[PDB]
Amino acid sequence: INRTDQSLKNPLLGTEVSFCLKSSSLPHHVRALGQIKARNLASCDYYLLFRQVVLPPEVYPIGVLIRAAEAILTVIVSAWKLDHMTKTLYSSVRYALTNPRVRAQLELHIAYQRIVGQVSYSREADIGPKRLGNMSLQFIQSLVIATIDTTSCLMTYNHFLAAADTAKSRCHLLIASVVQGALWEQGSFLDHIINMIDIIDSINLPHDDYFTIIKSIFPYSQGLVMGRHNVSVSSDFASVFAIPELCPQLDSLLKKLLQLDPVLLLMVSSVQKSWYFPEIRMVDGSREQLHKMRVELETPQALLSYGHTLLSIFRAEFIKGYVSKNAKWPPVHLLPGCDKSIKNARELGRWSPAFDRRWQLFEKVVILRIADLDMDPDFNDIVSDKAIISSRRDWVFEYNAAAFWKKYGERLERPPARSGPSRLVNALIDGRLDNIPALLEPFYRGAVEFEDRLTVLVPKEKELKVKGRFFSKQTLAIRIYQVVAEAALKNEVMPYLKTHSMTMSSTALTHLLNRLSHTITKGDSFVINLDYSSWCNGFRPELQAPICRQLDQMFNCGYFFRTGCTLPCFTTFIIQDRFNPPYSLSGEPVEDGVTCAVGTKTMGEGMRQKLWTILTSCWEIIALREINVTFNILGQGDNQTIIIHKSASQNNQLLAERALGALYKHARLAGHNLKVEECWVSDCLYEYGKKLFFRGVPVPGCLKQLSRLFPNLYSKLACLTSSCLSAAMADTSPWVALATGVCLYLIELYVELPPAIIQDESLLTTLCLVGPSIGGLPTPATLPSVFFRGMSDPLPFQLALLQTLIKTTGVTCSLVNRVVKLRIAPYPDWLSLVTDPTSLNIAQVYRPERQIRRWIEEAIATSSHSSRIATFFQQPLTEMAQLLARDLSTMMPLRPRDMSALFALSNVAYGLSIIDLFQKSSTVVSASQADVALESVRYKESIIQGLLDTTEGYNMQPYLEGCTYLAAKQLRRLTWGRDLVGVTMPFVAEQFHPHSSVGAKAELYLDAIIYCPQETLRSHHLTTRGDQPAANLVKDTLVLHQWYKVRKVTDPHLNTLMARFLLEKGYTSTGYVNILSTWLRFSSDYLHSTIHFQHVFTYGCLYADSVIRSGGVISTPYLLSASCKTCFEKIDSEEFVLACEPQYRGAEWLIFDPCVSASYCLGILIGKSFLVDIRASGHDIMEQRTWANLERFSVSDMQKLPWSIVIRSLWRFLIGARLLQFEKAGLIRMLYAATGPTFSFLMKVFQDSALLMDCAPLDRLSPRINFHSRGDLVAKLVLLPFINPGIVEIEVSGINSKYHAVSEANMDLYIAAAKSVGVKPTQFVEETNDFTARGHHHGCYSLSWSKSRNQSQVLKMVVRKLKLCVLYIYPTVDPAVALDLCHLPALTIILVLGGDPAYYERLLEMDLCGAVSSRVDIPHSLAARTHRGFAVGPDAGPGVIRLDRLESVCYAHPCLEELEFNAYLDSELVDISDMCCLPLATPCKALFRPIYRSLQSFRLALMDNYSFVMDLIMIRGLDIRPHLEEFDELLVVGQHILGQPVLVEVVYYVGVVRKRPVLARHPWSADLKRITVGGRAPCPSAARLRDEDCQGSLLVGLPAGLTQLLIID
Amino acid sequence: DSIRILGENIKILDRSMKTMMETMKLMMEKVDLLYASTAVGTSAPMLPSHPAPP
Amino acid sequence: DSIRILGENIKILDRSMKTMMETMKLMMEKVDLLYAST
Amino acid sequence: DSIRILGENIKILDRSMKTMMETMKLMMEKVDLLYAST
Amino acid sequence: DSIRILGENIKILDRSMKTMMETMKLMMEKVDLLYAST
Ligand SMILES: [Zn+2]
Ligand SMILES: [Zn+2]
Repeated sequence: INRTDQSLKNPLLGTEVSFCLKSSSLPHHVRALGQIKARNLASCDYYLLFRQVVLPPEVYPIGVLIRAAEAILTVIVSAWKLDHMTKTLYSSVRYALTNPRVRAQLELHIAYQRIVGQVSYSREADIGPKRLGNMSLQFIQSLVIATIDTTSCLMTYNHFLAAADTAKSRCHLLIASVVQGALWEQGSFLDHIINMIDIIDSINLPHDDYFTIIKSIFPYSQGLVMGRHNVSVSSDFASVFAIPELCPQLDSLLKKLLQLDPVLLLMVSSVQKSWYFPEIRMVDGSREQLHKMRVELETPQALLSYGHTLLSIFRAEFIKGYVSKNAKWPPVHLLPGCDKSIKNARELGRWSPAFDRRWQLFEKVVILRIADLDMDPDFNDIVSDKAIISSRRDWVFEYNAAAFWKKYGERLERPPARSGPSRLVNALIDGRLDNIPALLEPFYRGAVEFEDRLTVLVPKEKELKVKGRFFSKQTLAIRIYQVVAEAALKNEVMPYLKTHSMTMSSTALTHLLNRLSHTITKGDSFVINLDYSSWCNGFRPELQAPICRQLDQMFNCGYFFRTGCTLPCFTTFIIQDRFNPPYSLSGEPVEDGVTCAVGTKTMGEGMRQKLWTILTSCWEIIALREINVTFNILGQGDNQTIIIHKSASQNNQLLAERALGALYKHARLAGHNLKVEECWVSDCLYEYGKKLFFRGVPVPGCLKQLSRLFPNLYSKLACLTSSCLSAAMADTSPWVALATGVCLYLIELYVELPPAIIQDESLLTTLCLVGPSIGGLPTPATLPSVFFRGMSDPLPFQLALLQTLIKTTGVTCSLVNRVVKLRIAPYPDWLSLVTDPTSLNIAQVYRPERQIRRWIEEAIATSSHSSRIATFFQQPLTEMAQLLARDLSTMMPLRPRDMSALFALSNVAYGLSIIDLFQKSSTVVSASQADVALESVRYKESIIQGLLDTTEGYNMQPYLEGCTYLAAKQLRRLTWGRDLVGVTMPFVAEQFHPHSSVGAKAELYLDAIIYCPQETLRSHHLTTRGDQPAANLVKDTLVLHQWYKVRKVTDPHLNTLMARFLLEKGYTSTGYVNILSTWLRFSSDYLHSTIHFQHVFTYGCLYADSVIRSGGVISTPYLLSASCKTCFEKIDSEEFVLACEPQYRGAEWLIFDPCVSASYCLGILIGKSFLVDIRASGHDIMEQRTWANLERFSVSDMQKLPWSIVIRSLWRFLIGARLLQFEKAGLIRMLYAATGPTFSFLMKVFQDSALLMDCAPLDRLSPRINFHSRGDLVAKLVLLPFINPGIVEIEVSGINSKYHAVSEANMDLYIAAAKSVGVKPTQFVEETNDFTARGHHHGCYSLSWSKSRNQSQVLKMVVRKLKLCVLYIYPTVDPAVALDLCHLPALTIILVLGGDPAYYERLLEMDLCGAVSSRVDIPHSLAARTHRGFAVGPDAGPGVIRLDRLESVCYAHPCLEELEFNAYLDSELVDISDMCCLPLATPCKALFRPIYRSLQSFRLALMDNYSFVMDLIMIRGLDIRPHLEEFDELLVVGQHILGQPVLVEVVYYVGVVRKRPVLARHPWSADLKRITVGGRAPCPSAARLRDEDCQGSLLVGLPAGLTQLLIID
Repeated sequence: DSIRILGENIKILDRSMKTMMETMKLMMEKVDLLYASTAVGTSAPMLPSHPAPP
Repeated sequence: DSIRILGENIKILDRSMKTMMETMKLMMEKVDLLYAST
Repeated sequence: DSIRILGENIKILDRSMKTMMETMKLMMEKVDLLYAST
Repeated sequence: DSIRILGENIKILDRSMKTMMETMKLMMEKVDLLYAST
């Protein structure tokens, strides 16, 4: 079969066409020469032809496609409930598919694909002329002839494939650009794209210059962006390229794009493959490659010396990492002359910081063995399709015999068949890898046999380098050596490199990247972007030999690494350029410097990819250290980003200059000459993971990504969906990705299926909306993962989509049945379910090939002649896997999630992974399948016939109405027959119905979720951040068994099964939305219901995003109410009774009450959390990550524990810790404040006033301390240990040593055991001072301290006089006054909150009883915008209560001495003269009982504060002024009680004299710090305590200093 | 005690051995690179540099 | 068992020194043929 | 007793090693500056 | 028997060291005359 490719996958070689043009005598040449024209071009200029292809306008009818896309997008959006954006989405699609240029490009793509399909995988050698508009393509064998006009461009099939790929890429680019622009603030940038296309296509410069321009487009765009927007560090990256000097129009267009939007410029400039690829100039490219593999930029002596230095730093880093990970030095041997510092450090097993700057000291340290080389690689690395050459004798099979004969005049002595395999998998199958230790033995010696010393260089395809980049294919032995070395380095060595180790731990990477994003904007950490070009053809043996020797010693593999470090000097290299073979002297290549080269200094690309990384990190660290900067070297490839933090004494410009100088110097020493062309510094643009980041926010990859066995429709659609899914996983917006995917999917369907199906709009729509979950082709629509990140059940989404389609569109249910054709399998296939928990039991007709797993296994089991394979397949793995699945099928409460979990940690799972990895190799499938040409035709004919039958499948009427959760449950019941349960999860759109709070009723508010926008959002905010936040299976099974025992499952079946596994192993005993989210403050106040919650949160944020992008704006908070009640299943986990005894057997041939413990754990966990919080500075507190994930807890669970126990545990930990002044001061200042995972989350846990009064420590402490808000009482309670030893040392009595031993590694374990301890306490309702017409004046009044005392009492008295039952309070009213009004019994309070619970939340926080929560109607308060009846807060209006302050107090109320206000109601005064105080009872804490009528209580509080202040004075460096003010408040109260005058201002002198505290008003020591307290006023609450007989009792027994302070001289 | 008086002796014997290890290994680095540098463009065989695995 | 373990350690020291022997003896032809080229 | 006579033999043994040790060092330098002066 | 075998071990060590010495004196002159060669 000829022309066996459907997409470009090979370099555009041109030697073949040259050979056929002039040389060659084969029959095809006669026909080829006949069809060329006078002006026959050259293959190297093929792009100059295909640009001239023009199709007649409107050739392919696609209006059906436009309408179908409109309908599909409408249905999807309507199902998601974001209806208002349907207009935007479908208008964008229509505009994209109606633009003349876009339609022309699409038709060109369709024509190209049809032509490719009609000729690819064909058997005919020649295919008659094919019309491509004005072109006259003709195919000969593997050559193509293009005859646009009287001009010919005889080219290879790869050239035509490149042209078709370019057309397809441009189609994708145009459609994606239009859709993307339709969803912006700065929309409609298509014109610029078309202008760019025209400008580039108008280029007539020579081949090399044109491709230089195309390659430079992207770096030049980056330079343009950096130059304009760099603020701190200068830049000249733009000036290095020649685009303006070559194509001024392109430069002007790019500058215009920059002026429009930098992000747009970066996105458009990203595309690098929608412009034709170059024909590699092999004659020059290979010559330069060989020369670059042998050039010497540095004398070997200097390279060896610098290699010794790199060895020194490598030793230093390895020792540092090992010590940090094991607290002990590795086995090392100190050479004579070792510095005493190193000896001492080794003796103590430490790592002195001085080493980091003195790596040279490690030249005398030698690391001994630390491990052993793992000469037994796992199958994952071995089983790979990476091409390989069996041995030297196969080198003659990489060239054309005819070309060799014509180029030398002698035949090529090729044997009939290759002497071995051609790919690694075939080698493994043939048994050549069953004795790897023997195979690598020559490497151990260092004398790799002659047969394995040949490497064939292969040009790399789809790269815009005229001279091409070559990747090396090695011999089997060398490939195994590479694999072993890479595994060893990445497993045993690389992790221990401290500085480099923080480059693969994703946690460290994520933290560092977040820090960089947050810090770069303002500018304190610029980034240097290293991009080595000659890296691969770089390293010489001299530079790496020292580290090679060190590694050899470490792994006790004598001269193993050094073998590879000096190998290429004895290797024969040949360029895989068929039709240009090297001369064969004696069956071996002959060096010529163009085609062959015997021996080179380097081993070429793709070898020692890790060792080079280690060396690069090493010299970069060396370079940066000596200039005394702070680096975070990041990157693994030839491109690396260096992060440099701001220094306190040098501006970023000088720092960057010095860093660049040092890096140049220290890379030159390594023979890696570094140039300005590949080095730029900026604080705006930084690239990692092939993702641009502009000003922190990632640059969307929509334009680029969306522009990216035997062929079949299913494979193409699957690749499309996977590519779009990856793009969506990137920062690409979900909507652009979805729309572009739908358009591309429709185009792909148009290309294959016949008109009879395409021209049926309804059929096409239904076909596109039928996903794989229900047994259809993979489609972009049915992909819940597009928006979310975690696992999600796709079935409910599919059913919801079909339901919406039926409801809205004219499609009928019968059509849905016709398209779906449900076919329940005759017998359950448990293996498939266990592999895919969410899949149904249906026949996947469109699957390209099923049950091939057995076929692959059978082919491998036989025709093997190997040993490893035989022992790995001694009986069918598939049968045993089916047996295990059937065994797992006995779970009485089916939980396929658990089955997949249980099946995963089994040997048979590894076996299946190996088998389907074998299936991954391309032609090994053909080996089993033994041709494909018929299969492709057969498959197409099958599906085409499939989409014709009018016969229905299983009737789906019943499974389309009603809630989709019940529908999915019923469907699984039907398709498995025994009521699968535990995996169906709702569809958020159905589950919640977004609503706007502007119009909403109380019935809508019962269950919902609040979304409060801090300020009016708009298109700006979407892209700007805001303010709101092996044997390892043994360990896996152990942790799972712990997780189970603690769930309390103790079943003999599971115990035996897990023990069987263990003895088998030998044991025996989001991202796209977070940016917007930062501008949303979120809450949950419904208390109904893990991972699925995150889906709901993301859906709410998506609603916000949609309502913004539709041109709307959000100002008022919005909701997500609950809609489908039946979708809220009440989960109650049950036991996994396995019923029938397990039968899988085993493989073995592969490979006290928890409340006290929990309370103590919570106390210590909190204590350490505070201990780490105090250390963190202001710049390191924005992170909410507590010590160890203290946040993932509910509220009820915490309330189960007796809070008294936790408080005692925390106090005991604090006193036991006994930190010195610095930490104590840090605690005091921050705890009086609130920041981070600290008192903040405490206050989060302590809204419920039930705990406070029920907290045994507090009730005793309540009469002992004074507070001003609930945020101060908790702080006093938690700070008791360091302020009031009088009581804390009383509760310290309780202690238990075994409780201390309770480890935190099982912290969640005690919580689970305490999940259902009992019922949380009650709130009670404490009263406030009430009034009545006939009462007794007891003189007690709420809010005595507050100035609004009189106002609050007047309102209370007015309310009782009016006998009001319902009252409205606006947010304007004083929060304290409302609280007092709330406490009134027999009264209903309706706050006019307008949907914002902030004011109500404030009222709850202040209150210390259940009055507010009990007497404030929430459903009505959130639903009220204006008062209905009597209200307070407005200055006027019907029923409005108004208080007019009296200029002069003309009345003395019996209860109120002075009446300072007059009460009015609708302009009518309210008489309250007769009102009197109501009999008081147990009052709320709002009355400030702590300072009670009993002066002794005030004496206790005053003395306690005095002692606390005295202790504070001993704390050096503590700002004591804030505390003194509260103490002065009590002093004012005491002075008022004593009758002393209340001075407005008092000066206090504070200091430590003779190691004793001093607090005196008169300065008797020069060291006392003067502190002045002003604004002192007599507290009216102190009037009640001002009893004449009480004055003497106050001063009895008080400290002399306290007495002096109280008494005013 | 008579068993540890020579125990240190053995160590210093061992340490001398370990110092001997590094001493030649530097030789073996140099000698190998000389030979390798003269191998490019020639059929010079791949003489081993380590006896054999145990 | 100190005597036995130190006997084993000196034995492996002997083996390492025989490896020293073989490596140095192995360099012999490497250096020698280097002369033969000149 | 018989352990006394196996001590001094080690003493001379090390002095042979020490006397050997500078043998490498005194030729360490001379084989070193071979490589630079090349 | 431990002491006897230990003595034989010391003897074989001493003779192997004699082999080291004689192969070195078979080395030092040949390496040195390479200096006269340059
Ligand atoms: Zn529902
Ligand atoms: Zn309350």
